[PDB]
Amino acid sequence: MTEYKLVVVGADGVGKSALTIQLIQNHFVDEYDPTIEDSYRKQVVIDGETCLLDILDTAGQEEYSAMRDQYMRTGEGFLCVFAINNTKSFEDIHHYREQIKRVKDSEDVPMVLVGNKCDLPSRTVDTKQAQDLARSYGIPFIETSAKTRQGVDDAFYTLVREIRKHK
Ligand SMILES: Nc1nc2c(ncn2[C@@H]2O[C@H](COP(=O)(O)OP(=O)(O)CP(=O)(O)O)[C@@H](O)[C@H]2O)c(=O)[nH]1
Ligand SMILES: [Mg+2]
Repeated sequence: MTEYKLVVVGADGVGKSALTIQLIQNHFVDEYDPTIEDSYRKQVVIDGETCLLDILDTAGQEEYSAMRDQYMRTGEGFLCVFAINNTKSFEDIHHYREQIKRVKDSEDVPMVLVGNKCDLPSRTVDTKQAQDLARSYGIPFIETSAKTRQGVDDAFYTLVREIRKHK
């Protein structure tokens, strides 16, 4: 059975846990409970292949920033999440990407840029600007909503395809 080690990263509050819980449990968490580190092992069929997804839901709190090298070494693909209503979270993306590239000593690590909270009207990050950043990295970009489930399956399945396409 093919196993994929997915790691969800991004700033504190972007919706990493809500995205993961929506993918796995099909419901939206309204409450904000800061994550330390949670892991899920889930079986899914993607493109006719039975996949075992090992999903690591990480801490966005900068206080847990020394925990990152370990999961960056074991992780095969990274869901780099920002929120479309949080400009700082979009600027933090580059720091996450650089750190991943350094830990794995590679310019070609499977990644997907995710612009979450697309259900909200308070956008501060233009879709075109996010698309241009993803293009500069050579990675896919998808907008998602952990609330409506828009783009959620596509974001995780695209990351699996990036790990598989890189393999
Ligand atoms: N409207 C809307 N709210 C969202 C969405 N995703 C998450 N949220 C909300 O944002 C807040 C933080 O979500 P959460 O999933 O805990 O973010 P996180 O990135 O895991 C926080 P931490 O880094 O500390 O673990 C919660 O109030 C949650 O309901 C979304 O797509 N749309
Ligand atoms: Mg969380």
